[PDB]
Amino acid sequence: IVGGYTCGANTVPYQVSLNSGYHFCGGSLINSQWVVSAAHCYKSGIQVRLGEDNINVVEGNEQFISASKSIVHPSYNSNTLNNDIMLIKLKSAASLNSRVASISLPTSCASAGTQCLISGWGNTKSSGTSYPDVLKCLKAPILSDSSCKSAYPGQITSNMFCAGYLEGGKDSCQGDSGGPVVCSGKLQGIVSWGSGCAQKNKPGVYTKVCNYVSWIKQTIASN
Ligand SMILES: [Ca+2]
Repeated sequence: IVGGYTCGANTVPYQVSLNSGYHFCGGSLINSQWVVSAAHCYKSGIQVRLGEDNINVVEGNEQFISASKSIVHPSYNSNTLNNDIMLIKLKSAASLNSRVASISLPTSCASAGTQCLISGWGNTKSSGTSYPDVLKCLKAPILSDSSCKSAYPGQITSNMFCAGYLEGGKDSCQGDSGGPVVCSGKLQGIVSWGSGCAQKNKPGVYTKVCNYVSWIKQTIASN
């Protein structure tokens, strides 16, 4: 997260870290046994880490749970990042408490202008590299369709939305991929892609979660 703030310990209790020897992506806990992330974050041998603030220090509220299976959306296109969504099932159920909690799926898509909360452990610089140890947060609005499509001509599908600031300086970045975009207390987006980070006229592009609720509910009810 570029140009954001320190969230504060366990004030984002649905945020997970995906670890394969090292943190590589975020995710969102949607119930005791399931995590939503980005399909582009797929790899085998994922450990999910819940209740994290400093990802480099055990502070005592963490739960480290292996993934039993991963289900990439059947229409995910890694060239276009269309349908950049994946479900990860935990080998055992998380203990839900004040520091580890699930986020609701949306019943409705969110409106342009809505301020959303985006979080993660990704890069904090738009030029150069500096990764944080503690969870960073950003408030950003959902941009209109027309300004999204103008920023990324011929690249935005109906399964994508833009959020952030056209002036630049504030954005998600790599290492944030897979993490949550929460608007009015519902998971509305997944950190997916963008051209650089926090660049002028190049806002973040997010997977539009409200398009996938049936698929999520179907898949979880059968796996
Ligand atoms: Ca920790």
